[PDB]
Amino acid sequence: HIKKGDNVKVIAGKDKGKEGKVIATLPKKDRVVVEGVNIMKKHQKPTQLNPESGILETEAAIHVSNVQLLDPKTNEPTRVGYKFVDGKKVRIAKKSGEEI
Amino acid sequence: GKQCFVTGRKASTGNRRSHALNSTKRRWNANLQKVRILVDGKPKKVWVSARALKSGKVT
Amino acid sequence: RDILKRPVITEKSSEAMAEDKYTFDVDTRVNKTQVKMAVEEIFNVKVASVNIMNYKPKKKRMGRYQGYTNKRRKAIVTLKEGSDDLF
Amino acid sequence: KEIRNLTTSEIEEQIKSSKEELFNLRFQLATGQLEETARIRTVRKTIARLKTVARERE
RNA sequence: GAGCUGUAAGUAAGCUUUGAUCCAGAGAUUUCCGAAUGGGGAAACCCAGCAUGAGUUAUGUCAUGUUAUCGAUAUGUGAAUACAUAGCAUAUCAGAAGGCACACCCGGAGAACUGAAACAUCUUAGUACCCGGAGGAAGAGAAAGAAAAUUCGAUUCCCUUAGUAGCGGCGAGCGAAACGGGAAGAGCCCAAACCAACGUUGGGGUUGUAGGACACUCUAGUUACAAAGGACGACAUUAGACGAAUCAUCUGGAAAGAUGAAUCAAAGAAGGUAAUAAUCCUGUAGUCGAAAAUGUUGUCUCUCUUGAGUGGAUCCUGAGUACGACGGAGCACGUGAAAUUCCGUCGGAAUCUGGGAGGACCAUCUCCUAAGGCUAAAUACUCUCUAGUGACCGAUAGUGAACCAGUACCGUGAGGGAAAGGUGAAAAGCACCCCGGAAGGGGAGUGAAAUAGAACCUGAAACCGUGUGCU
RNA sequence: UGAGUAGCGAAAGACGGGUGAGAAUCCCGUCCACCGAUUGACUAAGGUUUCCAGAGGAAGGCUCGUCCGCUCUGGGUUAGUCGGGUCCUAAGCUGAGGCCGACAGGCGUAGGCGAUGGAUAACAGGUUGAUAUUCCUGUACCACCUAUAAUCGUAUCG
Repeated sequence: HIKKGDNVKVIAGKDKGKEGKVIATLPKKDRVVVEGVNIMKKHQKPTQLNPESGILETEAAIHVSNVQLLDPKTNEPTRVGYKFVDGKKVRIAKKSGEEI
Repeated sequence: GKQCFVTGRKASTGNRRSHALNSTKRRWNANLQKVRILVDGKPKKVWVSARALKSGKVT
Repeated sequence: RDILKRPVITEKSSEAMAEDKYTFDVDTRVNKTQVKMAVEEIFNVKVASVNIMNYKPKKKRMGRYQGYTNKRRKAIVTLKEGSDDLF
Repeated sequence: KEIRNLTTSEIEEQIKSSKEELFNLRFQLATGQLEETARIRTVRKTIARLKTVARERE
């Protein structure tokens, strides 16, 4: 379950392949925001005095079913698990016992 | 309605058939009578049926 | 105690009332004797008289859903001494 | 939570909160002197938190 | 276990790894109206009496509790009637009321249109509406029974008998039971004689293979009926947690498709993801989980508590009752040759050699003991709650209602009653330039697509136009 | 379709100057005409924000509209004496106890309620974009309360 702050890799979409870091999250709607992917060029500030000096381009939310969590050793996307080795739960990798 | 103090004698209901067997609801009341009976507390005017009144009653 | 809710700062409550005539907006189930006591305990003044009037709810937003605003109760205190009821 | 004090102190606190931080912070939201408007909810909740504790003692 | 202040965008101002928001159990608070109950009233309002308390020199003004009617039970108890039988005065009690599931279930009162090809008997129908009383079920229930064999053994429900026996302007039509095969399986307490005591109380005693009192001798708990109040261990609901296995390349705006290689399966149900996925995400098979509350059911406690044969010398075994006469209702049964059950009215029995029944009635023979009461399971239904299914609907359909609908509105009132879904994968919802007072356009941009521009998918016919080849 | 057809709901307007993208219709001025036991001034029922100021011109207005009883954003009603309640009752409604009745309920005694009537203390001026016997200025008058009083005290209130 992708949390804000970690490194991911796109699995599907126009930017298949690229890798970034998660800067936001819409958990009620399952949307993460990845730096670099899904750039939308927008017409902003019809009247509002910024002043309008062009076009502000930002990211766009993507569905959390399109990113995967890379393995800290082989540089490979994978799934996750919960070993429960600490009194608190712990997230571990799948293609290896190492952690995230 | 009126009802007998000692026993619940009450009005019934039925037909009043004619010789050509036509029907019409009527009522059959009870023979109640105002009498004063000697209830331990007081003698108070109550209704008692004229059949209850036979075979003795404190009047 | 605190029966008052909020002062009223509008035209006709700004100058010709400015002098010894302060408008307050109070609770809808109090009499005028109670306001003559709450104003003296909160501000430490001497009150000459109090008048009161009630307003009826209005129709609010014609567009979309329709509805009524609240009913309010407007009081007016006159000071025989002192000043500074609102700043 | 701010109700760690003894019984008399608790009785004073409620008057202190409601007679200063609620009445005064609403003669400014009306005339237009108040900013940092989130102070109102905090005062309102504190009084609720106080009474709830007083009552439990009964 | 990392974001958050709902729908609902904005805008500020802030809380949070020192455990927010969120989900479950237990508490606290809970203005006013309403059975509404201090008195009144055009519900959501007005006016008060007593008891303390806050407050000013003082009254006016606030706060908190309390004060309806009927019923019971103590109390004082002071009409006429001298003692005294009303009435009155004060106290006590999670005492009663009022809603709601227009579904099912007992009882009281009770139609008509219709059918007979008219109609009066009859039928529809003991149906609808109205009223009262309950319960989660209700009613029924432990033989004064059913029968005709060498007998059965309390009620209810379903099959079958049987559209049979009957009934009837013997017309239209109505319409059984026993037996037999099965579901389920509980049977027991009072009155009376008699024994003491001061009309009442405790013991005794409960019935057809005749029982008991009387007389001599002597010998298990079923708190759902039966007498009933409490502590008492593990299952189950009320939030959750782990949970197997995939890569590459074409055509695309986008792969889950096509083409090649592999892999899990007590898991190939299903829904989503930029197009059609067992292996991307929530899940499923299977295992694990409870502070606190509530339900079911167990082993100890507990509390109750004596069981059987012989003797009729003798007294007991439900009275204005059973039954009869007249008038009605109900039994499948329209008064008939009408037994068996109930109501109104007036007459009125016997006591074990007694009394009732076996379709008028009388003798013989069989069966059974009325006039007191209780009682679980098999059965009926759904306002609801959790989990699911369908050769059921897909916006004129399906609930009146997928769209803030019992509403907009229509009526003095009871009452009636609509219409209205879809941009895109993602708002990326058209910066700037020009004509115009604006609305609306023409470019330029966003996007895979603007003839997808919020009067947003597709966009038929009626109908309204513009141009044109033959006439 | 009928079809650019019937109708546009009794009545006298003319001109000048402004405003404006736009004027027979909006604002100001002069003249003319109409009502005047009323088309004038007050109030009851009823309606329920229609009242006022600055903005607006898609819809509504039987035409147009720069305007409005229409749309948006802010305003407006003040009581010891006025009208009702803390006073009194007609007629009617209700009704503890009580009488009658298959249920449901019907009647009604005391005593409540209830005006359209009976009682009961104020007037003239000033002012605002919108309130005035209500706000301010001047002069009153009524019930209640504590203080002190000439005079008391078998007076005194019932």
